[PDB]
Amino acid sequence: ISADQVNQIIYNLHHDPFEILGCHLLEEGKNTKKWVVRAYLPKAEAAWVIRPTERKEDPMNSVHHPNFFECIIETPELNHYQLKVKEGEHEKVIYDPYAFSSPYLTDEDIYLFSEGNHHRIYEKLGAHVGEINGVKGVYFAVWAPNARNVSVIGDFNNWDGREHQMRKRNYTIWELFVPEIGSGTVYKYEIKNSEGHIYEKSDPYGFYREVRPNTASIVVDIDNIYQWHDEEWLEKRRNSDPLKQPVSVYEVHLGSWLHGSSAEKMPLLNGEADPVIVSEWNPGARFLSYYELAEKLIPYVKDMGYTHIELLPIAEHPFDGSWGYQVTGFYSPTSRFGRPEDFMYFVDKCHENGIGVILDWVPGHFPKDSHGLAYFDGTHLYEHADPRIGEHKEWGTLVFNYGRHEVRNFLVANVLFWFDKYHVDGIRVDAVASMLYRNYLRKEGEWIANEYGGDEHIEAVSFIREVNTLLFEYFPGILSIAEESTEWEKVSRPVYAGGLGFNLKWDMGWMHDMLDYFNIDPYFRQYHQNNVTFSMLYYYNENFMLALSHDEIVHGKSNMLGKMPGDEWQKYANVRALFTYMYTHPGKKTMFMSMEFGQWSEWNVWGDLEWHLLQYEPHQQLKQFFTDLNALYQQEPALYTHDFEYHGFEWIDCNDNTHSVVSFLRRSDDPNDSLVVVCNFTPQPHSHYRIGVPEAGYYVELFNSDAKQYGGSNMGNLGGKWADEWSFHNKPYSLDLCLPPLAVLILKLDPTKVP
Ligand SMILES: [Mg+2]
Ligand SMILES: [Mg+2]
Ligand SMILES: [Mg+2]
Ligand SMILES: [Mg+2]
Repeated sequence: ISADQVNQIIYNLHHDPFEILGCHLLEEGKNTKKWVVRAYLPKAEAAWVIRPTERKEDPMNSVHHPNFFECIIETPELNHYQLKVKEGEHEKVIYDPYAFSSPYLTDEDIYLFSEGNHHRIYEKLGAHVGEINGVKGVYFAVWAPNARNVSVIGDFNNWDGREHQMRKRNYTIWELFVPEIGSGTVYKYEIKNSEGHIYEKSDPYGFYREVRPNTASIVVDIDNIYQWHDEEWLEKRRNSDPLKQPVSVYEVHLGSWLHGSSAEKMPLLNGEADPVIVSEWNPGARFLSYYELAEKLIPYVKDMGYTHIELLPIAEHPFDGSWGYQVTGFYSPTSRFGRPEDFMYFVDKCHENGIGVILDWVPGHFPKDSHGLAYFDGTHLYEHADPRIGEHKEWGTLVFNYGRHEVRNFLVANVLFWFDKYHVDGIRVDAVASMLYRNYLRKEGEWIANEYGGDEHIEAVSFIREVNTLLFEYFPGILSIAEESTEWEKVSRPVYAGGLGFNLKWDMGWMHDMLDYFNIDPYFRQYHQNNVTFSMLYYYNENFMLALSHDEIVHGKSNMLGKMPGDEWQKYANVRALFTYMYTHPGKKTMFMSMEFGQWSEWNVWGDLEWHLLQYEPHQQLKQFFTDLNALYQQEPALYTHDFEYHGFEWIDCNDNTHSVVSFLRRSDDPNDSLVVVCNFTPQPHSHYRIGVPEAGYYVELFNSDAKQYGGSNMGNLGGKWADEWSFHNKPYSLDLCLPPLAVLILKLDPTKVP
């Protein structure tokens, strides 16, 4: 480029910067093309073009001005890239602001979508504020290849679409530009199918929606509603390996954590709205907004010391009682809690407080509601036509046709969407088996095998692998978590290694072993020592997340306290021993709201949590216990640096089944960070119990779950114990400990102590 052109950009004299900024074809070779990407990056000293899907990164060079950059790249197609931008000591990674010079679908957009590879399709499908022919308005576009006609109906035309009939492009996508409307416009698509039947659909790519049970889509000016402040968070995330960090998740259902009064408006970020009543049977209660949740949940979690919040599905869903697992508005956060910018505020505030956000994401099915994706254009469009693979009859829902390009694209781009537009730090997928198996919950003679005669759902495996490949290329540093309940192999291993590409898997076997164990009367736990120890036998086959989830405290299973045998004191003690063991056992941690304060009743999605319990000392003390335990977890490297390496764990002794005692080491990079963990899973205290340790010296009693401030009996080692030179458990030194009842100790060598 010329200095004249550069200067015109620098000084805002250029008539259209899209002519020179962004990606432009310079020439075509025999088997490749030569492209330039240009960027004007005021205050940046350096920049690079990342091609994450090719695993390439090319420096940009300043050209004529220190803040004007160019990068020449040869490759057959330059569809997917990001800019890395360095300003002083800080780097950010963004999409190119000059990527898309028009709001309408280009030939190239249509080609990539038709192949399944348009990773940013949601910039053009749906409803977008823009300008065509010189006039500002909204561009609508919708995939409905078999429809006879489609019209846009909404507030602007009194729900009569005759003068807003769309135009069909390339036999597949309908479009329309409507002048002089903007964000806030309420609309649907009116479709006529090949039989001539006329019906109404919400926008599959809609960014916002009326409050259930209303279903109109609402236009959002999604890039001009919120100013983020989380660049430093995002930079640390991208440059870190979350597998080597503390990850302690507080699982939350946003509709049911805390409710407000329906006698007042719902406050929003700089605004308000009408209250959303929780149910017709509890009409004095309303949901809190994303904004109020940012003001209340976030400092709560921060104070408790969790590293992450995991949300039950916040995608738009018509029925509260599905908990969010039956989604019909995949591209919009639910309007129960306010607007898209209110949820952006929530995430930005989590990041400001050093808390990550993991979203339960639901690609496995969708319900039949007529506003939603079902039978979209008068054919089986999103769902497979064959009910043997396209319906989950036991659930009454429909299964996406994962092999169909535009359906695959809807979902792949959907996952990306939440990381792009809402800056989230991870996803979790529930019931991954539901996708992986062609015979899932199907009787003999009611499913068919794959092309090789197996039960593997080939198209769904390919889709999962593509999601996880892309996610980690575009957003390194994220968490992709699976619950898979059939022992499918290599769930949490890279795709190149034959895995599904998740980085964590819930240890459901561990969860069952633990809860089943602790439910047993302590005298009988001697017959079930194997529940304590078995999960370490397969542990190194996956990267495990130790999750005690919402699913375990509903449907007659009781809340945690109620699972435990004995009198009130011992129920509390069992809870503290179990969770101390969980936090010291190898693997990342997840627990669900209400577990941290000892709610007695089961989780009820229709009400809120029993916060009044926190007026009473025993619930206060258990909440303090969790607060201290999360703090300890973040402060002790041996609890998180080597979760997934042999080095990080070794049993000291696990044979004393008749006393339900086990002990083990955790380690990290510094030998002086090693920890000695001792568990006593009966109420019998032990005044002298010998445990082998690896070094001489004084072992501080770093944590003790029977401490009085946690509700315990305050038994223990009064600070710590000097090791004896007395061989034990095949170790040269040993501690003569007092073991409190129904409790776990963590001890740590203080190599500087005075003898
Ligand atoms: Mg009409
Ligand atoms: Mg399940
Ligand atoms: Mg058993
Ligand atoms: Mg309540």
